Amino acid sequence: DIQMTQSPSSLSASVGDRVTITCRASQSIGTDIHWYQQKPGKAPKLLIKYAESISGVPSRFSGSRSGTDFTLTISSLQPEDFATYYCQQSNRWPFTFGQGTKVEIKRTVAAPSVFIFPPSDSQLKSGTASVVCLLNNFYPREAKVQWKVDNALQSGNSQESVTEQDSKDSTYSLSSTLTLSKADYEKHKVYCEVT
Amino acid sequence: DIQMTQSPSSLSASVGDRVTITCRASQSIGTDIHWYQQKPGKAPKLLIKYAESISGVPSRFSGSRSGTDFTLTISSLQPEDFATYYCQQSNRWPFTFGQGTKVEIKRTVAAPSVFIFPPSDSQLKSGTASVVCLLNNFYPREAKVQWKVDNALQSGNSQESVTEQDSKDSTYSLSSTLTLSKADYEKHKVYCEVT
Amino acid sequence: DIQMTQSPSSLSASVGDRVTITCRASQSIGTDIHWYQQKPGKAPKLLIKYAESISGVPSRFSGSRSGTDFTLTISSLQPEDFATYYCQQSNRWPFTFGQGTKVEIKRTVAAPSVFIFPPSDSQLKSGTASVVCLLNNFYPREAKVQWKVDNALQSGNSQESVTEQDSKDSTYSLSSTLTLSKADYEKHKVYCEVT
Amino acid sequence: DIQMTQSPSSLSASVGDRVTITCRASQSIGTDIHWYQQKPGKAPKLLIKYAESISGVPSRFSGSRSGTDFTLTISSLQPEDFATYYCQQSNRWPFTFGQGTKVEIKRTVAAPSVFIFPPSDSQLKSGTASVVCLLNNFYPREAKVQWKVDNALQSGNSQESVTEQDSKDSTYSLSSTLTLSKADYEKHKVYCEVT
Amino acid sequence: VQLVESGGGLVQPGGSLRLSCAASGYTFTSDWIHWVRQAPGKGLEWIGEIIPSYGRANYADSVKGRFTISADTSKNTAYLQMNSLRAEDTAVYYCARERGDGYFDYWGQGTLVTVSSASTKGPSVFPLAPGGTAALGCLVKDYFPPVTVSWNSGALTSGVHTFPAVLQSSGLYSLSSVVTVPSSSLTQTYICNVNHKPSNTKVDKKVEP
Amino acid sequence: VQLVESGGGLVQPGGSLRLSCAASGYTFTSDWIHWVRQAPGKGLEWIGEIIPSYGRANYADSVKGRFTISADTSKNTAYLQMNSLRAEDTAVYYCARERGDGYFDYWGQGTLVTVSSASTKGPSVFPLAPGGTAALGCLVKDYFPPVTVSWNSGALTSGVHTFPAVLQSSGLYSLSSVVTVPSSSLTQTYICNVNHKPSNTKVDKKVEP
Amino acid sequence: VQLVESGGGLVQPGGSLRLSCAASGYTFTSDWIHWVRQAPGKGLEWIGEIIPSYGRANYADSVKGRFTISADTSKNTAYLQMNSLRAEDTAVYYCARERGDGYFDYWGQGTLVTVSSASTKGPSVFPLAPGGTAALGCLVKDYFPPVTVSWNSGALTSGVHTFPAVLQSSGLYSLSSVVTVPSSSLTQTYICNVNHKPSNTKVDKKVEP
Amino acid sequence: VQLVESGGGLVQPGGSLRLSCAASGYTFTSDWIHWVRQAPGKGLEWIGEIIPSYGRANYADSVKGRFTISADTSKNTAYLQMNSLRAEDTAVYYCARERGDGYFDYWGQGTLVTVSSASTKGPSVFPLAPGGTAALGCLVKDYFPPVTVSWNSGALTSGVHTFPAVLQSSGLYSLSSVVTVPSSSLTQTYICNVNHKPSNTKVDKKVEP
Amino acid sequence: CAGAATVLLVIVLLAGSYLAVLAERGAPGAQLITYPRALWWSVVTATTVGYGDLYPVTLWGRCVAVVVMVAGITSFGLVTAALATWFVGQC
Amino acid sequence: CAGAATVLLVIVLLAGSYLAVLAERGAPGAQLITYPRALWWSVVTATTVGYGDLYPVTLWGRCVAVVVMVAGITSFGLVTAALATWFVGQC
Amino acid sequence: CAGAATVLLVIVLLAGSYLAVLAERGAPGAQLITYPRALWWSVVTATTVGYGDLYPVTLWGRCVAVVVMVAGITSFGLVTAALATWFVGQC
Amino acid sequence: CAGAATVLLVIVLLAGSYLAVLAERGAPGAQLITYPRALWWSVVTATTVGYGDLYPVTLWGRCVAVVVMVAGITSFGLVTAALATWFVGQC
Repeated sequence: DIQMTQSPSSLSASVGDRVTITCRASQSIGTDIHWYQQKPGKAPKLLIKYAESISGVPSRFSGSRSGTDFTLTISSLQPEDFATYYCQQSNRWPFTFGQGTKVEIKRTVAAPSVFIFPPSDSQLKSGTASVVCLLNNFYPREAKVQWKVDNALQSGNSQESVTEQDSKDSTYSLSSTLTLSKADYEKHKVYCEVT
Repeated sequence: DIQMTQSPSSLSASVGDRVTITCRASQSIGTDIHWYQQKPGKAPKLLIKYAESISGVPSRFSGSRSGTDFTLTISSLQPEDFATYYCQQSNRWPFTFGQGTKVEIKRTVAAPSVFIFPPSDSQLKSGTASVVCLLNNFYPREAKVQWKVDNALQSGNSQESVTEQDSKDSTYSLSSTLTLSKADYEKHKVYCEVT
Repeated sequence: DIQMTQSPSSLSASVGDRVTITCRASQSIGTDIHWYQQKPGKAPKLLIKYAESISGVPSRFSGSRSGTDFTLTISSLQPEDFATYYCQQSNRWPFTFGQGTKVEIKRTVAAPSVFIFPPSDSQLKSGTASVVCLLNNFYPREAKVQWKVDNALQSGNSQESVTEQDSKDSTYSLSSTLTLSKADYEKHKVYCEVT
Repeated sequence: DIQMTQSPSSLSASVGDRVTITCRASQSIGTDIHWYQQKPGKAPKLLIKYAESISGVPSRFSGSRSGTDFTLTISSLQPEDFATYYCQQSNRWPFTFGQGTKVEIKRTVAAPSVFIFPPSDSQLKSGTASVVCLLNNFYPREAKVQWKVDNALQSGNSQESVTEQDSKDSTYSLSSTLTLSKADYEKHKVYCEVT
Repeated sequence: VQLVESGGGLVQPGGSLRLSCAASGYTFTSDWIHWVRQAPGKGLEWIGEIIPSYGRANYADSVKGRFTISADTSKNTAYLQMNSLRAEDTAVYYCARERGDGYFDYWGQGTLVTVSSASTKGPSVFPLAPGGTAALGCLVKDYFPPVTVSWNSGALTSGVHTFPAVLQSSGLYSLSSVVTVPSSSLTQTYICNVNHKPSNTKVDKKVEP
Repeated sequence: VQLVESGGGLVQPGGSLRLSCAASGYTFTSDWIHWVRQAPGKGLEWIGEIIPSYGRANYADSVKGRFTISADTSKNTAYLQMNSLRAEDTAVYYCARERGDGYFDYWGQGTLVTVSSASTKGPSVFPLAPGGTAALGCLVKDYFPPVTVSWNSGALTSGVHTFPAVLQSSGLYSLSSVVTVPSSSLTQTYICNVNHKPSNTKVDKKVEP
Repeated sequence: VQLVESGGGLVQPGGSLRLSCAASGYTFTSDWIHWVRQAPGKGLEWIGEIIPSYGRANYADSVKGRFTISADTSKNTAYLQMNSLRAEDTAVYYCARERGDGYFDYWGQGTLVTVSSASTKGPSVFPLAPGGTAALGCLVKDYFPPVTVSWNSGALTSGVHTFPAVLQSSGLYSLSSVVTVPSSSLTQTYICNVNHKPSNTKVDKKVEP
Repeated sequence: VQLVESGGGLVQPGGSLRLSCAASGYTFTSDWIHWVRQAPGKGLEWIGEIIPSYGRANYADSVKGRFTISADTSKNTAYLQMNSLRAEDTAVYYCARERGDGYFDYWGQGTLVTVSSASTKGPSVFPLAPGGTAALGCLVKDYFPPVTVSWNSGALTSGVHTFPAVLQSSGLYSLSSVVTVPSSSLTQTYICNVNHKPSNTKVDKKVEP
Repeated sequence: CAGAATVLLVIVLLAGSYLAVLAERGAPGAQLITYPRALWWSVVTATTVGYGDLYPVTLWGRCVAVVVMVAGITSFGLVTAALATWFVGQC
Repeated sequence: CAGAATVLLVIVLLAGSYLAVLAERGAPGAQLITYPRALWWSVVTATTVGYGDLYPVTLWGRCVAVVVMVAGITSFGLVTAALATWFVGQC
Repeated sequence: CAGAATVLLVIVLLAGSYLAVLAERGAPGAQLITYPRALWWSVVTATTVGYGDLYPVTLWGRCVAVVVMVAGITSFGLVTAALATWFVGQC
Repeated sequence: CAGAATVLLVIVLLAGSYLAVLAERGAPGAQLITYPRALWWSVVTATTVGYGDLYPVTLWGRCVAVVVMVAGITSFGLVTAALATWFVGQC
């Protein structure tokens, strides 16, 4: 079928910089390709049509060129542009979408506000001992949170999660969890040293 | 001329599994390709037309997709599907067929029921001494039947034949023959040890 | 422009054998390619038209197939078929011909009838001493005619010519010439040993 | 978009020689490509149209061939032909030009008429000491002008410029400048030895 | 003008499930409602289309004739009958209006259809408690399958980092809902509200130090 | 509606042979009968087509103008005149109906045309004799060229493994027809029926221990 | 028939500037005036076109919708409004007539638009002085940005080698205008005339030994 | 119906020469006469075409607008005006009829046009003399440029091997005409007839032992 | 009369265009699958012009195409005679 | 009269379609070689529309094509005037 | 009358050709962007012939195309009836 | 009358075909350069069908094409009305 090849997958471009996203169709598809912003958890949102602009779409968003290479450009990347961008055939049946291109906003090395959390009493009865450890509004993503208890290192039952970039601060929170047998957790409790 | 390239030649897929057979036409041929089941010794049987279904064809058989890549799929492979599958152009003159794709049904290691046969008296007069050795309803195909007579090994005049998979048991019979000069066969007759 | 690529250049096929000559056009040219026999020294002769047969053309000559690959076949090569074969576009302006394909008839190792010739008296006055040496109706082409005079070897002023295959015997005559200063030729005259 | 690939970039062909310039279009563009002479500092000048000749264009200039390969030829290169040559699509929107091809006229090794110039008094007050050194109507381009002062070598503040080939002599003038702190230039002034 | 989807949660391999796109705004005669899909962290998959007008309903070879698309102009809806479901069908399913112009003007919220042979479960919900800005949170522990978390019945929203679901080594989605707050408020009601359509939960947990 | 072929067995290199496709069922004005071929363990080879209506009969460059296709609406047949035959023509030849739609709705049984300079021969036929299920068989030895084997004049069919023909080092198709039977029957008539169209054979052999 | 351009010299990055193509000769209803460009030692860049008739004005994705093209049939001109200028826009800008035939019959002189954050400056102008043919010249030192040099107010032209501008290590175009003359003339007025539109210069320098 | 060419032999580089295709047989209104070429041991080169009817005459970019093609329906001829000749033009030039069908039904004998700055010369002609079949011959020595050789004024033709021309180290085509004859004839007149259009030769040489 | 004819035509065009995209969607590689372009198709057909950018690959399509031809050629012909009289009866 | 005209046309179309596939098979790369598609060809021709998906490569084909044009254009024209009166005599 | 019709047509052709290249330039890959070829386009359209070398890719183009069809077919039809009478009233 | 019309047409076709191949040869990549195929071209044009296998790339060609259209459409139209009466006056 018709093969939109979006290019590239990942962009770590800095806010207010010029950002450009390529969609090579497998054949000439006329002008019948449309763009779609879709933000983590939300529905695709149509930005450009006929490669033409939609009511309410920001001015930074224009879409050009033809043949097989179609281009959606963000002149001046914004904080609210962290999203994945999609590409849609119309020329031949059936319709197709592009692999999609994720944009990541770049900005100044920050740090984490950190907040360790001992396990809920109610939970300690149950039998597991879930030690959490919060890391707030940092940049970049790369962060090394270990555990030690009594200052021997913990590679047991460490469960990191990371959040989607803020739509205004283009920052990252993490939540390392550490699950423990209550009667491994009663043996020793003097507690998440981040680097 | 127009070049249907069927893909692949051989399939050892297990019964009730999803089976798919590809036919890349050399140019765009419209929708003008037809499928054909042909079973060992029998005439082609037309399964799919226009890439559409024929009266009496089982429901597992559907044929999809377009451009150059046409697909006949067997959703749930059956025991009665051991066959070779063929592919036919119509778009340009003259018509063409695909190289063909053989399906082999997979199933549980069995063994052979074996049955050695001394040579017909009437035949012993003639001058040759054809020792047969039957191997019934086995799986896989791979089988090593040697001969020894007086327990020295025989690589002389050993003639193996193997049969087409049963249309219900997807099994294999073999018939190793061993032809002997009657007056090599009179010298020693204590006789086909299979592995 | 349009590029007929004839295939191959050389054919050493044996008389009454099946002979086939390929013409890949660069684009689809319809059916608008014509064949042309041209024999050493003579004008092209049109054999096939529209890839169709001409009044007086022998039955062995047929021309088939289409797309880019056009084929002129000689079913049963003849002795009178030693020629070069040509290929002509008509589809696009301007017309084009193929590189051409030379056919050489194969047959049984023969030998040469040889005939050395001392230089014309009239010529000896002039100042040069042209010793000729004839080699008649041989096969293959490969032949090593040296000279020695007083049985030291001559690589000086040896001039071989070879003739076009006979139109009936598909044989080869050669004529090695040896030009000499008359007063190198007067010094010694006891004379072309072929191998 | 449509991609005219001109071929080659550089030509060092000798006057009255046959000169040819290739323009491979990315697709078939009909006959809709035009040629353009543009001389250093001047506007493009249209030579050929429809690949057809313009009022006032010299006879040496013809433009041929088709498909993707278009050719502008200068039969007999002239001294007034030192220029860059350009190539223009019309077939598809928008118009495009070729990378361009520079022609350099070849001719007989000459030499330079040289003319060293001490720095303007008015300038010596200012604080810099710009020693110039002129090299007139030479061929080839390759020329090695150094400086020494008191016969130790100068790689400090040497600034070469070279001129466009004369439109009649197809020659080259150079102007090596040497900028000096006035109070490095007062320390020693006995002065540009060319090779 | 907006599209409102119903149905879909968990099925067993080979199961069945029916998705709904209620119309809700100026709706022309001849629109196609379409069905698109996104696997966990994958691209978008055109799957089907249907004119509710003549009720003709084209599908992907990828999704075969396993799924049916139903019309019903009387309910200004359309539906995604979902037979013979596979581990792969695990995805979110957006419907979309397309006017015959061949781009998607509007988009239904999109639901999660999950497909595994494991069973539904229930969240434990175990609270985390704590100057400047201090941070308090909670966990939704050992669940299956699509978890909602709002603070104070959706009142508080700021400095709130309700994380992505980790696949617990067990096989059970244990998350961790987080809030940043100024320290002077612990004064202030802080009770984190877990919902599950697949297990009829409503668990709210209170946060004191 | 079905197609019934006649003719074809063995020829000498450069020989001639004529194949027949008798019509036999509801037959429209304007059908093409086609000719397809399969070499030993090869693909299918479209070779020709003919409208018996106007009698125009297109061929493969592969099969040249060596073969002619004849019509005869009076016998509702069509025929495959086969001049200048080559070692390669060795194959089976199915005819087929094609309605102008360009697929093959029905297919004649297909015959074997063999091409070698060796001569016809005759099968020896030498029986194999033998609790549970015991197995008895026979051999059809040293033949040339297309061998039939039915048990009891086609009555018995089950547990029967009539093998493929081995090319004997000699140059002669020696096969081996096999049957599995419950042991209590040796009682029971067991006589294996060899046919050859190329050598007018009818040899039946009896099986006692 | 010829085209006469006005405007253009130096702007600051992100600046604005307006180029002019006064018509001046037999001018048909329906001509497009076009705009082409050449960077320092680069190819030609089709950029825009405009029918002054209906005033519709197509541009390059390369030059975006940053530049506007204006018409004005009342002044038989056309104009190249030049917003949001970049280090790359640094180039020469030829207009051109194209009759709808799709080649450029005539070409405006073409102007230099320069784009850097550095400031305008002024030429020092410092003369070089010197049998056969002797050579005398001058320098135009430490300038920015497009420098003219004629000898005797354009009278003398022969043996004259007014060089290309070198980019001084400082950041300032110091050139070197040169003349060859027969030695008997030093008699003869020799005064080299430097013009700058960007810095309102007119400096003429006299050459004695 | 056949075509008869006139003209062509030797020119100097940059020379001129005019080739002729007299018509001679049933000749329709609207035929193109064409011009084809073959270099020493090369392929065929379509070069031109001309309708003698409207007299429009298309050429090869390969042969430029260096050559002109003339018509003259009054002489039922056509002509190949040949200006600005190059070492490459060295070739044979066949004309040909083409009816608008786009193949060459008939072909003029074809002439040799040679192009080098060396001059015409003359053949020495020096005879070779000699049971069964004995062989006698002659040489045509040190010539330039297209040499004819018939035995007895074309009477004898059999066992005759008139060789290809060798390029003598000097720069002069020395050939070697050969005949095989039964020995009993040396009785028999044997006098080998050399013609040259480029040097008005007619030399005949007698062969005795 | 003539306003009836135009309408009839502008009906047929809107009819055909509708049915075509309907008729055509599902057929992999169908071009004629959006009303806009299905319209251009439907005009170009009723004018008997036949550019060939667009056409039905499907049966049902072509069945549409035929009606579109039959109805639309005639009904266009009307608007063609309509303005042929209007220039006749005038000058 | 009009029912005669339709029939005539539906004859010509079935005539041409028949002869075309007949005329065309054998010519390597012929498209116009199955009655179904040979029909579409034959309609599109008699309507004077000329899409260009399909056409005869063979002489004999084109000879068909001509008759199909000559017979089929006229006989279609009839059905085009037929329904042009029917809308005329009515409104 | 007939000279009016020709002129009208030669207007429509010069009208359409003009507007088309205008309508079309800017659309990357537009073919129909030079008056010369925009003319050939405009003839081939009004003749209802439909070769397909050329056509509008743009909306506005096609809008042109329609007028060109409507105006130009009729106005050509006139010159077609014009010379149909001239051969009628004569022989 | 009708035999005059056919002849006129069979003239125009033989005229155009002639001039076209003439008009076209020399233009590299011209298709329309052999009378046989130049004929098919000339028919397909006068029928207002427009298949598009073939057409003029050259100016002079198209100038031919126009006459061929103008003359040939009308003169064909005659043979189209000719056989339209013949079926009318009969049934």
